[PDB]
Amino acid sequence: SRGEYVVAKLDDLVNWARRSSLWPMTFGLACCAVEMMHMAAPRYDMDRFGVVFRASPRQSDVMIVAGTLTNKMAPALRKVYDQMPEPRYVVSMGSCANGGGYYHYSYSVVRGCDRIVPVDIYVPGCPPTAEALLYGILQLQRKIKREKRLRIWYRR
Amino acid sequence: TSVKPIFSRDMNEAKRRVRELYRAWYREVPNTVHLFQLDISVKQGRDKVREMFMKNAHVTDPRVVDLLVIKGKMELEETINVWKQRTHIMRFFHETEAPRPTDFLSKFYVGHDP
Amino acid sequence: LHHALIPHGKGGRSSVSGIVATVFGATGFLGRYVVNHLGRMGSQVIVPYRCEPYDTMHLRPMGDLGQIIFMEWNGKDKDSIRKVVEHSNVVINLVGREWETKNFDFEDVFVKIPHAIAQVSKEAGVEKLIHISHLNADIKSPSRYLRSKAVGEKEVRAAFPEATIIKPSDIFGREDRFLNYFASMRWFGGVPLISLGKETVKQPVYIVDVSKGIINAIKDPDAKGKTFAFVGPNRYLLFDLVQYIFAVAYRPFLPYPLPHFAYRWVGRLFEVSPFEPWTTRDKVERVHMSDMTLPHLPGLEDLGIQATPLELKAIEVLRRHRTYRWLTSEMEDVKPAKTVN
Amino acid sequence: TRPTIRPRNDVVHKQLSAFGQYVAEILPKYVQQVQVSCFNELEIFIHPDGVIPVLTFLRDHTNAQFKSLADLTAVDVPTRQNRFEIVYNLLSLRFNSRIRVKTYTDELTPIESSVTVYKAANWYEREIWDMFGVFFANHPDLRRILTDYGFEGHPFRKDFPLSGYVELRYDDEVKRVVAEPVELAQEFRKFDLNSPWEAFPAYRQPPE
Amino acid sequence: GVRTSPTGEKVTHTGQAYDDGDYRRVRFSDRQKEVNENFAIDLIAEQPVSEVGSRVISCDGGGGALGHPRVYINLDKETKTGTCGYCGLQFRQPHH
Amino acid sequence: ELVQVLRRGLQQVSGHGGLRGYLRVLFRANDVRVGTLVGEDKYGNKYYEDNKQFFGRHRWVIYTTEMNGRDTFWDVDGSMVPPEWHRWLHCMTDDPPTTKPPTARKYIWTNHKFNVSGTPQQYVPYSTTRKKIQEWVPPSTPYK
Amino acid sequence: TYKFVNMREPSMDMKSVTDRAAQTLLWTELVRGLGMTLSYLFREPATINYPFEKGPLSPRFRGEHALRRYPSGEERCIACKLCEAVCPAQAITIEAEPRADGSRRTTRYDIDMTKCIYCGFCQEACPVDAIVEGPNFEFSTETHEELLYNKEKLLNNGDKWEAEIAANIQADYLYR
Amino acid sequence: LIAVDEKLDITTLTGVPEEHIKTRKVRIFVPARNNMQSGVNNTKKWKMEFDTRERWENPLMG
Ligand SMILES: CCCCCCCCCCCCCCCCC[C@@H](O)O[C@H](CO[C@H](O)CCCCCCCCCCCCCCC)COP(=O)(O)OCC[N+](C)(C)C
Ligand SMILES: CCCCCCCC/C=C/CCCCCCCC(=O)OC[C@H](COP(=O)(O)OCCN)OC(=O)CCCCCCC/C=C/CCCCCCCC
Ligand SMILES: CCCCCCCCCCCCCCCCCC(=O)OC[C@H](COP(=O)(O)OCCN)OC(=O)CCCCCCCCCCCCCCCCC
Ligand SMILES: NC(=O)C1=CN([C@@H]2O[C@H](COP(=O)(O)OP(=O)(O)OC[C@H]3O[C@@H](n4cnc5c(N)ncnc54)[C@H](OP(=O)(O)O)[C@@H]3O)[C@@H](O)[C@H]2O)C=CC1
Ligand code: SF4
Ligand code: SF4
Ligand code: SF4
Ligand SMILES: [Zn+2]
Repeated sequence: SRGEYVVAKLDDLVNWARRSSLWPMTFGLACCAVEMMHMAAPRYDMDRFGVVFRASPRQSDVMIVAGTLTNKMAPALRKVYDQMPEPRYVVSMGSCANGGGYYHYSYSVVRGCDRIVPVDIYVPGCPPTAEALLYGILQLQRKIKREKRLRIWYRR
Repeated sequence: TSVKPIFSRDMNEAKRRVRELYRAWYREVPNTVHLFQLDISVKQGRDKVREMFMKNAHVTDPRVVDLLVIKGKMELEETINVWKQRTHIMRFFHETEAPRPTDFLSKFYVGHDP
Repeated sequence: LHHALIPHGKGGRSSVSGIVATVFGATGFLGRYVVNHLGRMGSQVIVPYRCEPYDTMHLRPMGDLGQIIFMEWNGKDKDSIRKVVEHSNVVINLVGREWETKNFDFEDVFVKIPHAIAQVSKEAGVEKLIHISHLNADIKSPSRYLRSKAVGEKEVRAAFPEATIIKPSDIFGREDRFLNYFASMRWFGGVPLISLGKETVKQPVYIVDVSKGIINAIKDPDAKGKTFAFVGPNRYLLFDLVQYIFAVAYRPFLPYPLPHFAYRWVGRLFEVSPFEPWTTRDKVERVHMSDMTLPHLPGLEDLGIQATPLELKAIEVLRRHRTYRWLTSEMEDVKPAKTVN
Repeated sequence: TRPTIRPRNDVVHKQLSAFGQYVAEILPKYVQQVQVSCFNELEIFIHPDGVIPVLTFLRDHTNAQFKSLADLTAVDVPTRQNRFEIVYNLLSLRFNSRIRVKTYTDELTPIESSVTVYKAANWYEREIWDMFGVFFANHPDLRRILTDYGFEGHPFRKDFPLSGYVELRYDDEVKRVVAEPVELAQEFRKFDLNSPWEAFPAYRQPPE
Repeated sequence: GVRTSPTGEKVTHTGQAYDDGDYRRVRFSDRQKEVNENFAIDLIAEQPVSEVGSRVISCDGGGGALGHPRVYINLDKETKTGTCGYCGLQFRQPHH
Repeated sequence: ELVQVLRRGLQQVSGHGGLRGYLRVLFRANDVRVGTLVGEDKYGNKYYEDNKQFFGRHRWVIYTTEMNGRDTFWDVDGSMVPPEWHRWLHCMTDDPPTTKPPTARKYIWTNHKFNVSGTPQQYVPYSTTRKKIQEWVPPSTPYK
Repeated sequence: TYKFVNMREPSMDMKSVTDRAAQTLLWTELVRGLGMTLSYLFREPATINYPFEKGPLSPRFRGEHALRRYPSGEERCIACKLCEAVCPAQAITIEAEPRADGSRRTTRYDIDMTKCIYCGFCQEACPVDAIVEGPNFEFSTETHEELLYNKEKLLNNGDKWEAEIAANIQADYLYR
Repeated sequence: LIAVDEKLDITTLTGVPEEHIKTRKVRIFVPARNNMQSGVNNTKKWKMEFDTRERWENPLMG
């Protein structure tokens, strides 16, 4: 159908822009944040792919939870995630963000940031290498490429 | 056996400190409700303060009472300075905990708990 | 009971409750609340979805590892319905649109889909079926919404004789329509009301109470094939209810009477939207209609839930509509609305 | 040569023993015991109320210029009447030496705050209070430093469970993070590793 | 040597297979079940039997330091083969 | 001299097999360098080496346009390389699999599978242990 | 010994004073910094073209876990639980029973990859070199469940990466 | 130095929940020697452990 083709082209265009322009929030908690610095470093430059750190959550699309999430920190993480405007994606990085990691059986550690925020991509490691994090970011981009919001809406 | 007192010597001064802390907490509930934008009433907050005070009413040791009022002052100064968030203030209410059954028959039905 | 369905734990996030529930239309208001309660219990939840998976992200933290399963579903495909209800002993039906789309009508979303779900679930061996309908479900009702609701209720009862049919009055909550629809008429100057809202009586019910009642129906063994009416503890006139809503929102309330034909034309105007309509003629009729009284049917008090009054949870919903001048105003600053009891 | 054994410093051992006798003679009112470990670490056990005089002497004395407070911690030994053990590590830059002062206390006994002698004692005593429940009397600002706001109980006590009693999660019904009783998908597995054969005869205790 | 349960679900080398009435098979709907096709027991049975003319033989698994700890198998019981249990390898004295 | 640089650019244009191949490698690989072909795997990936580049850029892979059953003209993953060429590309050795083929075993996968997350072939966890407790089965015959 | 990082005083002769005044009025050090950045602009960038180019690694790199086999196809693991005992994060769960032929073999061998810290203690404690940490590191998933590996997943990883794992072990087994 | 004619009770200060204060019975004992070994070095110190509670099987991964 002409309308189906038009909406397919439109939501391919929309997904391309969001895929190609990712603005992670400047948010690092622990040693896993050093590998984010090494990804931003010249060797594995994230700026090539359209990935640019922004301080404000209002101007951010992706939240990279890289570090141990504690009970004292969880409200702040939830607050900044809520203040991020939609569409918003979450990449948990390292063992601490994925599950508990080395501190899973601890009184002051949340066993996974997925108990607080909906996580889209999980990157395993302690810490994940810069290449591993870049692979996770590209996998998130490929996940965005498959979203069909206008195609869902047209048949809604 | 004589022991080093923290404060209050005998129990009368401990009760005086308890009353001072209770007044300080009582005069703070409206401000806490207004600042934190809590959906509870002021009466509910005052009743919760009363309940939290009452669960330690069986203490008969002046040093334990002194430590209790010290920790109460700490958690009050955390509330006044807005160091706590709405999360903790509502944690005082256990709004999400399911009602635990307390009768023998219900405890027998649910599981192996004593 | 199968050896894997025996309850274990203390009713926590990581416990086992022995409930395998397929929740249709979980990507919604009542759906999300029910899924949250099930995950809090620690049950296995299957979530059939037809929308974008991104719209189901809010359901991810509601359950432990593997306790929530997302599967695609059509509604017109009995194969997909069977695929999603194959292994679940409880099926909850909350599918419904307040308006009509090009592909789905009130006939499809309230009669065909619930009937197909009930028929396929019976073949699959589902032990319990919960079906959500409307309190004012009358076959001779002026609203096609309510007519289809009644027809689908009859079809579901015929297909699954051991069903539990729940009839909420009007659910209000953070993401509801009722309070939000009433409080969103600020932009359109005044508040148009039919007969100034003096001839309409409503008793809205709280979303948490509705979800808890739905959960308790599953657990209660003596509510297999019954009918329940979920209503609030107090009945209000429409004028008084809207006035209280605007007072809590601290907005200037300017009611004015609008004739029924003019209101119907206005509702017809707003339903030309390709997107979600702001209002429809059926919505206007439902707002004008008084809530029915069904003393014979059981309710939240019979299921063990004390109905939460509006005055306690109105500020949770209407604080968002306030301005910075009144954002910090307390709950007690507004006098309770006038009841009709 | 014995390449696999650490060499010993008898000169430093003798110097530390002499200085221990010196301080014990100078402060007989509070010093209860003096020990020197075989790896040359002096240790002084004093009365709990002698903290201020002993630390002031060790800081201001000409022959003991311990101007730096290296560390301040507590050790929990539940089998003792005075379970908590307060440990001060002092560093003397003038003489290039280190000393340790150990005192004892229980839950209900305050310990005089040494913030008037060393400034780092402020945060060190705040951490000690937060983690063990030991109260310091004259502390300018005593409150929790590491634990969450409203956290109940002192985590570093031996009787505190490893995973605590509560856990946090986001509850969508109330639209906020909530605290609920702890519940683990996989329970922590306790390992019994102690060999039933005595390893070091030198530390064998009398059968009693 | 993968085997299929009556419910259509493949059986792993440990014999794992969810029952017909088990609800946990829903996790495999619209997805797959991770089953390893190579069966170690079948392969080690397919391995032949080595014959050595000595009462005691030694097995280190092959590769030297890349194998398993060296063990000695006593080939005196003529009614059975002596099996190195680290690698499940059978040895036997030449009969007849 | 700028002339030599321009001639090198023209050689790179003609080294990929005309303008069409140059554009294809420019748009799907973002780099138009030319290097010697070390080898090619069974999935269509090509491997090139250029020792004049600095360490890190001296080896690269041009992925195939279709692996297994997925069209990977644009969706190229770093997990699409078979393990031997993976070792060579990540520089754990200086010997390509063509020169030093890996030891052959009967249990090694013949077809390499990329990361299958987000697809129906994704890994789903389950318990591999049998039921610990067997429950009593009541008799099927009546009594009394 | 020691040295002073900043204890030099400037000379007060007329030429030096005039030079300092010129530096203040004419931004000499600022121009110097600009020149440094311009030189770096004209240098060659140090960015590799991922994923077509990969960063250097070593045979000792620890990534995804795998369970190996003997050349005959029999599993190397003998269910000795040394890896479970030595795992710092308690990420390994092992349950074993005699096999149909009486071999000491595992029935459950689970590794939680969201709990593992990738420290490599399991491949040091293995006396038969069964469990290894393979060279693969690009195994990010979209759900938490997919990172809870079981015995079938680990055996599949071993069969998938056996060639590279064997090559790395051959390269680096003389240092252990 | 005050004198208190009371028994020590720091239950309100330990922060333990009332359920785990009231419904718990510890067992004070000297551990039995493991019969598989002849060593007796693990039978010299008294131990305190709590009563066993319910342990169930996780639906995922068992
Ligand atoms: C700015 C002011 C407003 C402008 C309004 C819009 C103006 C027109 C916008 C033009 C968009 C150009 C898009 C060009 C396509 C991207 C290039 C190509 O690579 O895309 C591929 C294909 O993209 C998608 O398949 C579809 C792209 C968009 C399809 C066109 C939609 C219709 C465009 C024209 C409509 C404009 C009028 C209507 C709106 C105003 C996917 O590449 P990708 O895999 O990711 O690359 C990964 C990197 N690798 C290669 C190294 C691995
Ligand atoms: C049109 C394009 C122009 C391009 C020029 C760009 C130059 C390169 C830019 C790099 C620098 C840009 C970022 C740096 C900004 C800050 C630089 C700065 O602060 O300079 C001001 C500098 C800093 O002062 P202090 O170090 O704090 O010393 C004060 C002691 N109490 O001081 C100045 O004000 C110098 C300003 C320069 C003015 C020009 C010099 C005047 C000399 C006059 C001689 C001619 C006399 C005319 C009469 C002629 C009679 C025949
Ligand atoms: C030559 C003649 C002209 C040819 C081109 C004609 C069209 C050009 C574009 C016109 C503007 C957009 C028109 C409407 C697009 C579809 C919007 C829509 O209905 O989206 C539906 C849906 C909303 O959600 P829904 O599925 O309804 O569910 C409700 C809650 N989930 O999903 C969404 O809303 C998805 C979120 C994004 C929606 C907005 C973006 C749509 C595409 C815009 C492309 C152009 C953008 C230009 C931006 C300004 C310039 C920089
Ligand atoms: N809300 C109220 O005031 C009251 C409602 N009820 C009834 O209770 C039920 C739940 O109400 P509520 O949560 O407010 O409704 P919502 O509109 O918020 O949610 C409807 C749900 O059903 C799904 N759905 C709708 N149409 C279709 C379709 N054609 N095919 C498949 N799925 C579909 C939606 O998914 P998706 O987004 O993917 O389309 C969504 O998950 C409804 O039947 C309603 O009539 C009863 C009393 C009061
Ligand atoms: S996963 Fe490892 S590297 Fe990352 S924050 Fe935790 S301890 Fe640090
Ligand atoms: S690498 Fe370390 S943390 Fe990971 S499974 Fe092995 S021993 Fe455990
Ligand atoms: S250390 Fe090796 S042989 Fe022992 S249980 Fe672990 S993997 Fe198996
Ligand atoms: Zn062997």
